[PDB]
Amino acid sequence: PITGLVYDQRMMLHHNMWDSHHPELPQRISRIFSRHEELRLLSRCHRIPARLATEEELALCHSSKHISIIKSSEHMKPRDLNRLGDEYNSIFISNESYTCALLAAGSCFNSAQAILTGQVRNAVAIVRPPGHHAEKDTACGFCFFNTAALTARYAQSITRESLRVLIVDWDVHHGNGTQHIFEEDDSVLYISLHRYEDGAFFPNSEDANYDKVGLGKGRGYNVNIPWNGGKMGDPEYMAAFHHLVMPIAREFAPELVLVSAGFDAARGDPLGGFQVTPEGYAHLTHQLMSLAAGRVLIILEGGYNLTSISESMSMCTSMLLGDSPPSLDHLTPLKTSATVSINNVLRAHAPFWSSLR
Ligand SMILES: O=C(NO)c1ccc(CN(Cc2cccnc2)S(=O)(=O)c2ccsc2)cc1
Ligand SMILES: [K+]
Ligand SMILES: [Zn+2]
Repeated sequence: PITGLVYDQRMMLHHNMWDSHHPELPQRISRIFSRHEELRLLSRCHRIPARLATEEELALCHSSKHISIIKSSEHMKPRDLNRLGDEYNSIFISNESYTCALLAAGSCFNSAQAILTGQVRNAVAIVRPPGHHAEKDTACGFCFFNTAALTARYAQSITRESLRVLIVDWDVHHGNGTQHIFEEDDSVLYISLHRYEDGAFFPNSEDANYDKVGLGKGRGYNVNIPWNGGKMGDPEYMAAFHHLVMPIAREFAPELVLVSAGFDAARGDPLGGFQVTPEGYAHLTHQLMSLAAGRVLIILEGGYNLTSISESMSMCTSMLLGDSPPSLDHLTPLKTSATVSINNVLRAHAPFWSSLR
């Protein structure tokens, strides 16, 4: 049982020319990698080679216009980069951004390929810029191309088109791009937990509410677990996994699990306002490992406290390597509003998943 790891320092080259202290820092990935070395986890993993995605691979999920506009930024002058970035919601661009986004995606393709060909059982991808806010036709929220969505489609392209992929998105934000890309698809089950606040939390759309269950053949294959009015943490996430994520995932019976693993719900994050602990993330990882015969790929999304993300992701890797789940801190009673959220999702998805009845 081998665990793969992909990391390339050159993904640090994407940077904010106006604000060197912008939270989506180059050192997010080097810090996570360093913590893996410090804990002696890196040598326990097989290093998967990084590579650039191709334009044809980007077209699995993105329009030709979007690909061409982002590709063009590699040769843009600063004024062009600033103006282009300001056309999107929450994007900064440098001359290295396009190449870094390609590297994040291609690293994830190689990791999925290593899993699907039986070279490794599971894997972790320490990548930036993130992906889950990127839409077919636009960039958004620090994301240029939807790495996780592209990896699901890439996996299908090297296996069979109907390969069942589960994407679990535990970044504190709703993965609007991932939801939209797969909204009419039953081959990719999208499950997101996210701070919602009745639509007031970024990305500020009611598309993230529990009543969005999918469209067309995808009805039932989009599961939004939105949190309102409360500093959620381990008790709420464990309860959501027990009552919703795991029962639905088991019924779906995925052949590959991708984790959109943002660590911005972590205790200490400057943006998320939540308190999921590193041991909490470890328990979530260990639960997902019971699916798809253990074929799990953990993909870095957001997460902005360098210490928190480094501890949290490195513990997920420890779980993938087979280590025993660490003890959790005392779990307070579920916040009353988290009970309401879980029951609302249960009511919305009981029609589609017999395991919830
Ligand atoms: O991690 C992410 N996605 O997965 C992610 C994180 C941050 C943003 C942009 N921001 C808005 C925001 C507000 C409240 C909660 N979250 C996000 S912002 O940086 O704070 C900002 C501060 C002064 S202007 C803009 C976009 C995406
Ligand atoms: K779907
Ligand atoms: Zn996020």
